[PDB]
Amino acid sequence: DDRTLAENKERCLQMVAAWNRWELDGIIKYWAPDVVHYSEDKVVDTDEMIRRMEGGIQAFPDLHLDVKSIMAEEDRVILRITITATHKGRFGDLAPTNRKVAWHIVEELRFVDGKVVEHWDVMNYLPMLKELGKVPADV
Amino acid sequence: DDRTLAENKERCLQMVAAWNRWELDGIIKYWAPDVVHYSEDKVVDTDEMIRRMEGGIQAFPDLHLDVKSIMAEEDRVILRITITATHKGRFGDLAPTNRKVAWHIVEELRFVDGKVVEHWDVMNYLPMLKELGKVPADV
Repeated sequence: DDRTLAENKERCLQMVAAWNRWELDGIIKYWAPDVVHYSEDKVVDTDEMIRRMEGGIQAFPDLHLDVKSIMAEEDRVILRITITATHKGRFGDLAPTNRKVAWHIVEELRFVDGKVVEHWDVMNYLPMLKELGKVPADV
Repeated sequence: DDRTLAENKERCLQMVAAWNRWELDGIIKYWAPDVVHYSEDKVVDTDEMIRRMEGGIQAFPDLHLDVKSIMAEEDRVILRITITATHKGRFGDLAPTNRKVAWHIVEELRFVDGKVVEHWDVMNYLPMLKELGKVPADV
């Protein structure tokens, strides 16, 4: 059990290191073939999920995951993460602004036999949308 | 230690039930007098944090906290929560639309001797802003 918590946490920290080296392979290798992704209490198709990830790296090619807290109980792990980056790539049809941006995410992962079978996210990207002029500054 | 995790979880579920009857006293009584609130990696003054909570209830007087997951390790607890409500009170720039809204929050709480000494939140209210048309539907 203590062993289980520690090894699941070490897997999440490999996945963070993979994001930080910008190689989605180091992330996706930990996913079960039938992994389920949830965002906003809806299923996200795995293909859609990988396109979101590739889209993010492209817009924010220097992105860095700062793990503020990590927690494990039973087969789940939870990370509270602050992301910092520069807007150096296209972000949808928005041409690079080279502005420094930061936003906040929580990822909940469920492991069976060291594979991610379920993944839930809560992403606050409002601070980044504001800095890029994609939303009004007062919302 | 297993007993601490179980008691800290129950305190958090009692706070969620106080939100759900809109009685902020049933939340605040679990806080240390010198509790520190963090939002987007910024310290929020405790009395400010309460005015923010009062503001939410006024804009959304039927708001309901649905706990999707709860986890505990050491002296901390994390809750992943879906909020639902009707827009019946004025909301910043906007007058009541009576539209049903949903958004998503993660709360992380640190307890010493059964009192909250530290509180971090990550709130995605982008879905609610879209529903009230305060931001483009596509953003």
